[PDB]
Amino acid sequence: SASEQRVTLTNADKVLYPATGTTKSDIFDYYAGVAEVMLGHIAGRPATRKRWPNGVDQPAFFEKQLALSAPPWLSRATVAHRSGTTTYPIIDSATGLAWIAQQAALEVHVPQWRFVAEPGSGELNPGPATRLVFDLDPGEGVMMAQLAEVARAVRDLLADIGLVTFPVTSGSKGLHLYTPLDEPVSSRGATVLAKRVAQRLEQAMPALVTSTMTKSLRAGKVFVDWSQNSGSKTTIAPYSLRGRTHPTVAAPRTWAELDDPALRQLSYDEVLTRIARDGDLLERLD
Repeated sequence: SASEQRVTLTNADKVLYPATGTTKSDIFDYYAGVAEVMLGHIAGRPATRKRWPNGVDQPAFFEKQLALSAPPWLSRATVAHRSGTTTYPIIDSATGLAWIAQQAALEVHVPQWRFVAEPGSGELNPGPATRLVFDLDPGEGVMMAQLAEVARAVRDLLADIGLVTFPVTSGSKGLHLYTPLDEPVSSRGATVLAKRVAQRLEQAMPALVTSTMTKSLRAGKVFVDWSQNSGSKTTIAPYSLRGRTHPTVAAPRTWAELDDPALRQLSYDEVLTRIARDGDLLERLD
């Protein structure tokens, strides 16, 4: 079969997280374990990689274009940006995630739009936003209860327009909130909508929330970042590992989980246990 997808893991024993001894083999098994739940949320999207060839204590790089050296069987599609054109991989199979692991691409980042097959030729072109994302970034001195209250407030504003919101702890510091769209809208449109939500929240709790980056207004506030809805921006994918000291994950959570004052980021091993018990908390997102 000319279309047969195969990935060979090399250097299985290579440690990619020196703090914890987490190896390429660990990562390979992790992305295998999460494939079923992860794929639905990255399907149809251009996948930006961040790679750490010798692990998180060695230099890393983002990669967007799909190199010719990559497997020919990977799906791919082209985006025409201001300074040229970029052809990205679309990860849409378990073996694709095996390639991500083999690449030491600890991080997978995707935008909030999907490629759509053009009526005539079937050629893939960027289509509408399918969901909104908000990145809630806690400023200096902001506690969990404040960040949670701000998340619940975003959720409540969205609920007023009959939208449902899903939280995902970023694995870093952020809390991301995703909301699937009832009706399709351009990324430009999605960004205007998300901005309106953020500014409305800022009006409602200006002591606790900001909708702008302005850095002297950041302390003591949650920055409700609406800017990642831009079509040219990309956001860490749910279930992606993070290239951080520990192998934490962009982990879906329940709303009740956010009410825990001891809320913390989850490790890859915990995410696997959670999937086995509860399945995908983001089932309804995509």
